[PDB]
Amino acid sequence: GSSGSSGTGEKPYECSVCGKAFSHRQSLSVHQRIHSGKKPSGPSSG
Ligand SMILES: [Zn+2]
Repeated sequence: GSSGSSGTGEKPYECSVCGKAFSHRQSLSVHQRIHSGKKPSGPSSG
């Protein structure tokens, strides 16, 4: 078939917890930080 895209972004470093991409590993680490104690069980509770 035909799609029209040969993945022009894929990188050796891509986050999973949130699903992001980066060029260097160091850039991926500092990013994962955003996922620090920021995962509440429920959005609207209590
Ligand atoms: Zn992430």
